Amino acid sequence: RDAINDADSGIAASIVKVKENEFQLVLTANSGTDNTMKITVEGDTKLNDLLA
Amino acid sequence: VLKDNTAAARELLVGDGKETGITTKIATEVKSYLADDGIIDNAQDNVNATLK
Repeated sequence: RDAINDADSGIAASIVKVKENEFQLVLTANSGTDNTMKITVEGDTKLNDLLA
Repeated sequence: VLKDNTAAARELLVGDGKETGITTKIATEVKSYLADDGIIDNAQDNVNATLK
């Protein structure tokens, strides 16, 4: 979340506390269909298969 | 800049706020001069002693 927010590029990450003892990453860009995102990872297939 | 890339300004000005950051450096730098038996302290003591 920190490494996303620091960039201050328009995409931001916030952590939501699901019930208790659980959390979920939440990402959002600015409004607009032109702001729709495509995302992937490099190096870590374990994480790519989770977040791509 | 404040509207767009705030986090970058935060990191540059204060960083972690312990040793990184311009203001953090200034803290120690000015405290060095202000410390007891500092540069100003020595100058004032020397003037006082001379007056004797």
